[PDB]
Amino acid sequence: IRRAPVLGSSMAYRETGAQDAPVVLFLHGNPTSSHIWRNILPLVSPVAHCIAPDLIGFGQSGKPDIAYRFFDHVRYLDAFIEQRGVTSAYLVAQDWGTALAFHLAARRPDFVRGLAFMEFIRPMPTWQDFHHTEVAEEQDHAEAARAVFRKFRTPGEGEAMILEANAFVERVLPGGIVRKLGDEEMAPYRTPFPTPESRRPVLAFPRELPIAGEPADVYEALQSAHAALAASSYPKLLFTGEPGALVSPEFAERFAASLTRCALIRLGAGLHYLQEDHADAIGRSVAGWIAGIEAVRPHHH
Amino acid sequence: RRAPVLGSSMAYRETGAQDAPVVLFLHGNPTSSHIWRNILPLVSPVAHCIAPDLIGFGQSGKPDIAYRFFDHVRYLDAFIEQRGVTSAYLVAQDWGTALAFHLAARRPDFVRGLAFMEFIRPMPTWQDFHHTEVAEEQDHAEAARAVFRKFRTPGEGEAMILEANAFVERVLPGGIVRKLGDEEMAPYRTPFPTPESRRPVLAFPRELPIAGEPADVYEALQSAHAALAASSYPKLLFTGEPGALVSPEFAERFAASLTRCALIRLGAGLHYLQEDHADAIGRSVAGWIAGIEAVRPQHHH
Ligand SMILES: [Cl-]
Ligand SMILES: [Cl-]
Repeated sequence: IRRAPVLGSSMAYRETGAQDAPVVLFLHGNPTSSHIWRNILPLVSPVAHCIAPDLIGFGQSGKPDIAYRFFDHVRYLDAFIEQRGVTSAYLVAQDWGTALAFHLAARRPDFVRGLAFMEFIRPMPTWQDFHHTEVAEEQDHAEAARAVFRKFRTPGEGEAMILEANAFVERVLPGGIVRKLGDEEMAPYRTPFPTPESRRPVLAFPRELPIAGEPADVYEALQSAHAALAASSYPKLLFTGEPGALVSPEFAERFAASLTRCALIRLGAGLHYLQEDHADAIGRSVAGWIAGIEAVRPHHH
Repeated sequence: RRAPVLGSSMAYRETGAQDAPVVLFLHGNPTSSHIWRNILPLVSPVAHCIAPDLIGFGQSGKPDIAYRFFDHVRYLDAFIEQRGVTSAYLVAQDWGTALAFHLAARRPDFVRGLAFMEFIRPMPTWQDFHHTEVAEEQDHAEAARAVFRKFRTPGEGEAMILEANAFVERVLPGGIVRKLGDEEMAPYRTPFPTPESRRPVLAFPRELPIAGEPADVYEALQSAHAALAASSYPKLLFTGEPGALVSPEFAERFAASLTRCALIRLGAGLHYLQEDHADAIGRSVAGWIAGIEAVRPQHHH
């Protein structure tokens, strides 16, 4: 684990691959860290310089006294990119990582060599757009998801659940993984969050989710980023699980077909944290895709 | 499925959208489209996959022909014509690769890309069959040479391949690291119920281009290799440890010497890499096709 000084604090990151290969930036979301990519990085490192940062307040990153809003993560990630001297990269992202990737691509399209993504954030006009699905057998699950996230966004209740009980780490995370993680696999997800204070960024994130116009700044930024994504022509790779969570199989198919140059990769049984159930498949998919793109569109005295 | 071809028929497997790029999967000795069964569904989301059974193999017809390499060329060409395929990616192993190289040599605009593994090349000497510099491998290499010399000897090959069914019962499982379930192994046996039915299995090792003989095939495959060396379409070479016809060291050097040839190093594996690495191969190929397709070409007086 390496450490980059960023805005008076620091961001931890993992790095692998040759310095002269294309950069791939791996972006985690809530409540994870670069730890979620641990079994994916070794499969991509043969073809790319892989960099996987821990978002500020997550993993082994610093814990500065900020609110940890989406726009805070934006600023810290931009400072990290500059600190590392990265001038362009492929982006691989899940959860809030996708929002960061979409917003980066909206501001700096020339930066983006390609975007591989899954279980992404989009503006959600109604609560039925959170965990959207029309499949009858999924309706109870979708309602339960909506109910818990409504509670996370409720004053008092969110604090009790996420800060006191650590429910995002202890319940939501395993709840989005089909297999049961080994204890040694689970431990590094827990270690960043020993106290209610330390859990502040974890509570911040669901309160940033763009639902029914609020918070308006995130909602509008993600509308703008999704419009940019829709018009974009850079290579895109969307992964889909069955049933998934934020992205249903039906929606993934429709969303991918509606973009330009977006392939859809089918992972099979999966929920929100697809990396933990499909590390090998995701890693090999991304490595092949980069090899393909670079084939066609790429020391002496 | 089944296509009438040259007065006989060839069976084939097919999946994927009719308007997607075509991918042709080419098996060799003594297999069939069966060997691709766990790979096809992984590529189907990005491509129209077609996997034929070579004449005299799998569920294809069993005409009274010699089943020389040039016979297989003729029937594969006629299959491609009958299916109305005008260009394709190729995915190949064993004799499938020789067919692929020869196809690409004669029709340089047909091939969209070539993914290959455990391929056939002109072998100036017997030491180039199962070539390896690794000391721990010498005894295995010599044992492969010894048995293939016998297959190629008139009289001897007949007893081993036709009567004892050695290529199906021994060589095939001998090139797979894991042990196939009875249900996986059965479709490999069913094409070959009798000594007469095994004629094509005996013909193939007698076609191997070794020490300049048979010289007609040797010359065709030399020309195919020269065309491959100069080719500019994207390529993807898979290797196993230690492999059989392709050593890790040979593969790495060969891939670097070509134009646009990516290498993927799969891990423990012998000749029939598909059976030990189906998921890795399918995911890699699907991603690689998606990548190449993603970067295809997008005011006046
Ligand atoms: Cl969240
Ligand atoms: Cl053979």
